[PDB]
Amino acid sequence: QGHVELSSTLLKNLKNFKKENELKKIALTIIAKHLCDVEINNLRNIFIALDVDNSGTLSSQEILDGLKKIPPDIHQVLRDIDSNASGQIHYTDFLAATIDKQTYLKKEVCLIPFKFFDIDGNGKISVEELKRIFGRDDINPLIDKAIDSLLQEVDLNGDGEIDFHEFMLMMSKK
Amino acid sequence: QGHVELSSTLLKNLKNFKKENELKKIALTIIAKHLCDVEINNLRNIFIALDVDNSGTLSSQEILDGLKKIGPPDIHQVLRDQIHYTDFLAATIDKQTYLKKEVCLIPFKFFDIDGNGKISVEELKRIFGENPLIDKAIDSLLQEVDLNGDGEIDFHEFMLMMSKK
Ligand SMILES: [Ca+2]
Ligand SMILES: [Ca+2]
Ligand SMILES: [Ca+2]
Ligand SMILES: [Ca+2]
Ligand SMILES: [Ca+2]
Ligand SMILES: [Ca+2]
Ligand SMILES: [Cl-]
Ligand SMILES: [Cl-]
Ligand code: NA
Ligand code: NA
Ligand code: NA
Repeated sequence: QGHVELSSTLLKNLKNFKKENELKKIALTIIAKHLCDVEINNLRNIFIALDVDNSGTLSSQEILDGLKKIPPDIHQVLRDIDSNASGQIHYTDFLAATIDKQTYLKKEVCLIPFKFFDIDGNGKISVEELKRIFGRDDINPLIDKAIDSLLQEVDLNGDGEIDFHEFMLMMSKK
Repeated sequence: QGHVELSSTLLKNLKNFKKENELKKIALTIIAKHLCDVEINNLRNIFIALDVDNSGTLSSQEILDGLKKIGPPDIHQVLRDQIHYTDFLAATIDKQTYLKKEVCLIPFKFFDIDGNGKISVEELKRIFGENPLIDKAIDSLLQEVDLNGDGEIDFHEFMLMMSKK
């Protein structure tokens, strides 16, 4: 009542995606590819309304025209999309970046990327398995630094592996 | 062909292909045939690496042996249901690869015989090749895809059919 805030869940997630850790971003992409239309219905409807040229992708102009036809945080998102390979955000990546914890933060949902990452099925993501998510396990000191930084942040018990409880906690954060 | 990238949706896509509407299945088959090396290289590298007998087809044992070589009752179901190179490609390509205007315009234009921008019932009949069930299935497909109710499928409706899950 009076002057209030009805914040956009879709925009909050969209601006937060880039800054999420690299494991969470891939887990969110896997989740987005597995959720059915009933679970992402609001995001699908918005994407269709914005995708005026039916390209299956959104440009910065389509997103900008939507904030008009229908802040520094949203302006940075537009510049981040302009800077990527195609100058666009594909449907799947848009869903990954906009899906909310209310939808994804559930054991049944997070088990989808977790089981995929856990190659041997021992309930833990080893350093080798973790490296295999991002690139070839044969080829770099920058890769080792990124893995070490990812492990510090996620491997709470410091046993050099990622269990399901640690995976759920990381998925909830930020 | 030695180093490959396995997607989280490869097996799920293989299983769900038969369940897709018939126009989407043909559109994916046409798309699979046109996608450039860079787009299909990886899926081709998986197929070849799994095709141990050089028959240009994949057996139930071949797929299971591959997953084992790398390191799911849904996977066992598709396994019980050969698979040629083109059909494997059509059934494994993800939206990030096929859901692009330039890619989807290829089957759309092939289906749009008169080039008017819409796929008609008569164009649908030609795609699918006396039986009342054919005309019924075409009508049930048209009503699911024809969002504006004009009796025809435009590109917007075709793109929405292509992204639907
Ligand atoms: Ca677009
Ligand atoms: Ca493991
Ligand atoms: Ca741990
Ligand atoms: Ca074979
Ligand atoms: Ca036509
Ligand atoms: Ca129509
Ligand atoms: Cl269009
Ligand atoms: Cl059908
Ligand atoms: Na990271
Ligand atoms: Na659904
Ligand atoms: Na259209």
